[PDB]
Amino acid sequence: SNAMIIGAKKSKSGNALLFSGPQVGFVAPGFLYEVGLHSPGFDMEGSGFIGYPFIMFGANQHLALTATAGYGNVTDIFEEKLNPANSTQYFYKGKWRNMEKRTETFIVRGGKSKKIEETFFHTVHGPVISLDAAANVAYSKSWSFRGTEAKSIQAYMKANWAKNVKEFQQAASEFTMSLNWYYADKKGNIAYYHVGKYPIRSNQIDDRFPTPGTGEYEWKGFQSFAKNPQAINPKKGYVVNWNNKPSKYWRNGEYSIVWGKDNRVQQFINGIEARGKVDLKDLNEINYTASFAQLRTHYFKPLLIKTLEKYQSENKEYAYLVEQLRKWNNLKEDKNHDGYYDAGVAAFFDEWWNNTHDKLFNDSLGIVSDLTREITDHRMGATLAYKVLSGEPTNYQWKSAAAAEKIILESTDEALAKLHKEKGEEADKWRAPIKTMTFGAKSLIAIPHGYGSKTEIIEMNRGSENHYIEMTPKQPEGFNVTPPGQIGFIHKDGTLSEHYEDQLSLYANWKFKPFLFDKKDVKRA
Amino acid sequence: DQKKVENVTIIRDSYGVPHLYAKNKKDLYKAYGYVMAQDRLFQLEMFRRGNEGTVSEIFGEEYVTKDEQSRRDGYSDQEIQTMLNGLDRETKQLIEQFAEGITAYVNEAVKAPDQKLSKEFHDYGFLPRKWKATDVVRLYMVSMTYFMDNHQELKNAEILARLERTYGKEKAVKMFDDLVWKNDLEAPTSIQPDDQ
Ligand SMILES: [Ca+2]
Ligand SMILES: [Ca+2]
Repeated sequence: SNAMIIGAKKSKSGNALLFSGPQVGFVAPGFLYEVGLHSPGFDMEGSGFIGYPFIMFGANQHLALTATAGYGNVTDIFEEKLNPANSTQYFYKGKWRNMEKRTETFIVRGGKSKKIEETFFHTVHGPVISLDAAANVAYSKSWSFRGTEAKSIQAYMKANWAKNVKEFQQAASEFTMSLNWYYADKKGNIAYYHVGKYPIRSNQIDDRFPTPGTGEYEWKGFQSFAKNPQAINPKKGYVVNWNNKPSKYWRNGEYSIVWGKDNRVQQFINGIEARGKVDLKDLNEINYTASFAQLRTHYFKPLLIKTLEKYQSENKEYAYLVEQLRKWNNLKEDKNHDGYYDAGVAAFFDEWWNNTHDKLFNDSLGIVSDLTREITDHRMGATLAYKVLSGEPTNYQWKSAAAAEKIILESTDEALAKLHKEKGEEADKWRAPIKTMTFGAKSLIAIPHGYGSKTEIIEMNRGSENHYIEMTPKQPEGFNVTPPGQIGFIHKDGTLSEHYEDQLSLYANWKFKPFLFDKKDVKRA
Repeated sequence: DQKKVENVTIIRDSYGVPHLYAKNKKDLYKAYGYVMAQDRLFQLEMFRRGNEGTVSEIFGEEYVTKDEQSRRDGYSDQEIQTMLNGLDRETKQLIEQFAEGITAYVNEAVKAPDQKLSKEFHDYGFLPRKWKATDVVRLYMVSMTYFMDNHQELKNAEILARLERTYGKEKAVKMFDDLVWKNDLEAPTSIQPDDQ
């Protein structure tokens, strides 16, 4: 998910701006539900996740809000020491303790119905999620928000009812799960909060690994909200986020793999810093760039170019590749909708990267790549690969500088050889067919909730909805899109609601509908 | 079009988005649940089944292990009710009103099923059940917890152990520190420390 908030000094109009882009996948019916809510002293328009009695992306009379997943450290796994005589007992604070036991029945549709029974266990730390019987260990899972999910619902409802920074910040302080919250108001203020209840951990443990559950390494309460990363009206004049790190010294234990030097939020940083004052049209251009960028270009294309230039006197193919790489705008886009990405050299670069990643790590991590490929080739960045290829300090010496340069060159020669064999020598012949997607029947909760849609759209690294909001003195104004459509109803006879997928064309074509707030405008929409 | 459900005016715009005009929050949040159910009842039903671990009743053995994980890590109705009982009384009442609105549509749909129950209910041969406020909390938990819940600590222990047994501890520790770092001080941040 991505987000931007723009303060009054960085906005062309002098009004604070907000941009939302939650990434929750693409399904039909959609993951989001758009609504307008109006009662005395409470007027709000926007969307929330399906089933939520509150708006998460949108604006009330006074403020606009959005959110991105925090990736803060709110889950810890405890390694329970089991009694070798009784595997339902674990050692905790000096004595054997009994696990809580629960029998659950599952009715399974054949075919007729079957009845399955399973037993589930709880320790003082939480549910037992895994067993290492060979080590006489059970793993239990502690959530910092266990039992406070309803308090988080209440905090979001209070954010909807809030009228100013103080009230919004009070709601933020009550939210117990790990999110980033973003705020913009009609007075020009912006604010950022990394919300959640973060535990005070033992200083004797490495928080990248499970904690021993014997009682000496328990959480010691939660830190005050004032210690959560947060800022009102930051000096830079704006905040951008694409699930990246909140602040320099904020840690998230086992999931640090998402907060490295190479991070996809660079696309938003680059776009804001390339501009002076901005408007909503500028924010949309930045979303477009982020949505189509080949994210490895930011750090890896300069490295590739520099390497090829050292040898273009030897290899006559390298000067051509350098020219094509330099002119390429780093996007995989299809502006003419002809079904092929517009830059042929992007196909080369994709294959170069795949070859390079494999050569970098196959001979050391190949044997663990079932766990490490998702780290070293992560969708948010490839920090370790960049450090190895650029010669920057690492704890392990993965490759000498000479070996790293040979990898870059060999990956180039292999990618070019394959393209020359199968397509030809001119980059225009290398253009790859676009990847497409549909709004399907199964969301991230991994169960079917409908029948989906067969309409194919180009893949975009983009929010599942977008709001663009300007907090003008009169009211929030702007535009948005909430694909595939508002209404998920399919009649028994097969007739789809007229509003089942009538926003897919808007989404696919970078068009939007007006953000409605004034009742006089609502009646004429 | 403009319509009146009880004491709440519902204006649906050209994209079908409902705009609710109520005289108080109790009426508003009932209408909120009602229009959501009008538009999305089968989706709400299945999301709730996801959290309860009862999808396999509809879609079969392929979802049994998912149902088992959901019940393993989830809460009983009584536990969720205890959560609701700890909220501000007005907030709890509005969540109850939201569930009453969903239920109002369920009751309307089951009485006129051929016109108001969506095709998926007919094809899969079952009826939607009525809702309580605990079910609204289940809708929240089924999606929001996904973004909070992970077992990477266990993956990391396995990475380190598998590296150790092949490369030895000293080299495995250095490799792991490059894979899963303690703090990359060069990672781009949304705010600077002076802004706190
Ligand atoms: Ca943890
Ligand atoms: Ca094209």
